[PDB]
Amino acid sequence: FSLRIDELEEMLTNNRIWRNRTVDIGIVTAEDALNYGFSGVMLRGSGIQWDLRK
Amino acid sequence: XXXXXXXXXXXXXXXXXXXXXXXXXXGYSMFAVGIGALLFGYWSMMKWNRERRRLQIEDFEARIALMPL
Repeated sequence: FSLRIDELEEMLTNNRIWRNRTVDIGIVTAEDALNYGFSGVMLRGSGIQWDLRK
Repeated sequence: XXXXXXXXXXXXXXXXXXXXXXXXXXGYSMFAVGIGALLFGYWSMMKWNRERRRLQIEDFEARIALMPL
């Protein structure tokens, strides 16, 4: 599986297409993002270093 | 004796490692081939255009040579 997951990165992440499109869409990281409460990802994905796992 | 599920270690699969690595082209090397193909490209193309001139004058000569037409 270790090689299989990194095959997606060589296909999607390094490409110009994703770095042109998905970059700068719905940038929400402020106290307002905390005022919506997404819990998993979003806040975890960007900003606050918080998780229930730890 | 009671038998259940057994554990296996050996190498532990090796989790989280960058498999992505740069191959073939480096940067400066591909530009030498790129401009090199261009320099070979224009030089070989214009030689046929000079060879076309041998035909070009000779083809239009047929109209000048033929006046009973």
